Amino acid sequence: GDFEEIPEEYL
Amino acid sequence: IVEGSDAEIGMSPWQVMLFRKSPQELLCGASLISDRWVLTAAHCLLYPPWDKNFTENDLLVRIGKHSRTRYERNIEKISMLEKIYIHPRYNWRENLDRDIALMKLKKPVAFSDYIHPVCLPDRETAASLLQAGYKGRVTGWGNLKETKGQPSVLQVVNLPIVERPVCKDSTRIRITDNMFCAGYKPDEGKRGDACEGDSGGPFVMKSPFNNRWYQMGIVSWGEGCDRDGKYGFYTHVFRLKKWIQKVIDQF
Amino acid sequence: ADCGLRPLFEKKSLEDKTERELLESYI
Ligand SMILES: OC1C(NCCC2CCCCN2)=NCC(Cl)N1CCNCc1csc2ccc(Cl)cc12
Repeated sequence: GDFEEIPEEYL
Repeated sequence: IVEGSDAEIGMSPWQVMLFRKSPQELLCGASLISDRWVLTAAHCLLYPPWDKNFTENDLLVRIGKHSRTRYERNIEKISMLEKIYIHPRYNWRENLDRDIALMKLKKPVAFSDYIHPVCLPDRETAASLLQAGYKGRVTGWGNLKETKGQPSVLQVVNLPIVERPVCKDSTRIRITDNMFCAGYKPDEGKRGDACEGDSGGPFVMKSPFNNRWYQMGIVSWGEGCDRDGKYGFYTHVFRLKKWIQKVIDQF
Repeated sequence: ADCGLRPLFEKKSLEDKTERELLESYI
């Protein structure tokens, strides 16, 4: 939400 | 953490953030106990009264973190879960007795200045250090108060272990030998508590015998945060150590 | 084997700002 997006590789 | 302070860099290199994939948000704290095993509270993963039952694919583990919200490039490591193990006698129906869970990572994590495992206590260390008045340390990215809201960085607070009668007399909940409580009494002056979001994180003590940090408890439950006359309750890690070793030895 | 010893503290013989509070409580 108010977190910075993490690299897509981990999702 | 209520009435805590900002952690120093690398002060809790075993601290783990349990992170939901979607929506992308903090779920709980946790701790690193080896290169492939993470310890947390069962209620972080399974709590039917709130329709909580996460699966491996729902979650990530983020290790080596300081900032709550930012992606700490070149520092944190993000790992996927291979398997969740919840204590078979975890009592979610009544009092969160045996509030403990292990998470096996898909690949081992590389240790660094910011990533390092905590020790689990032997019988003798537990016996010596788990005494009323002795202080441990709780860390997490949970709320700064019961109702600022959230921290920018990891928070730390040192809290004394409380006598069993005082723990029992502070609550209507049935307390068990698998729990201990910690926090300052109303007259003691100093304050502090864990709060929502700190659940699953470690209560650690530094052994004066060998200068190593041991995880004595897991942030389990409380009624509000940092209320006078109330105390935070922690899973008594040594008492469930046989289950821990069984899971790691078997799987 | 190496558990519980922090690279930026114990491994370098540096103390963090409040660990002494814990030690002092172990009476
Ligand atoms: O806490 C509780 C909680 N507290 C109320 C008393 C009860 C009720 C039912 C079972 C156990 N305790 N109930 C259910 C659950 Cl699932 N729970 C864990 C949630 N997060 C931990 C927490 C929130 S504030 C706070 C303050 C201090 C500590 Cl150690 C932990 C916490």
